[PDB]
Amino acid sequence: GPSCKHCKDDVNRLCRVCACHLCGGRQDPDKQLMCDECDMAFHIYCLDPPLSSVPSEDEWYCPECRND
Amino acid sequence: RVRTLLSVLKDPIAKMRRLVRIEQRQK
Ligand SMILES: [Zn+2]
Ligand SMILES: [Zn+2]
Ligand SMILES: [Zn+2]
Ligand SMILES: [Zn+2]
Ligand SMILES: [Zn+2]
Repeated sequence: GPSCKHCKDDVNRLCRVCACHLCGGRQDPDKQLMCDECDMAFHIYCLDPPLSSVPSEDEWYCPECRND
Repeated sequence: RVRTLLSVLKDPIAKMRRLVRIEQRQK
């Protein structure tokens, strides 16, 4: 099956494609937002400015896809 | 109510969809 060329989906490794796009961590996956355009993950506390909670919204788009 | 990484990881179909997309991109 598929396996990431960067991290081999090894949970002991960082990956800014498979896990948080800003810190590459797998921690707190319930606080990592998925961008509905690029499907990258982002810790609420890695964003700048940071979010205090997961938005109550239908969809969310990351600063890169928003181009701001 | 946005999707989290945990929501993806817990769903085998969502997880496989994400793996397939990453593999394709890395090609
Ligand atoms: Zn990876
Ligand atoms: Zn992966
Ligand atoms: Zn992070
Ligand atoms: Zn994005
Ligand atoms: Zn980026």
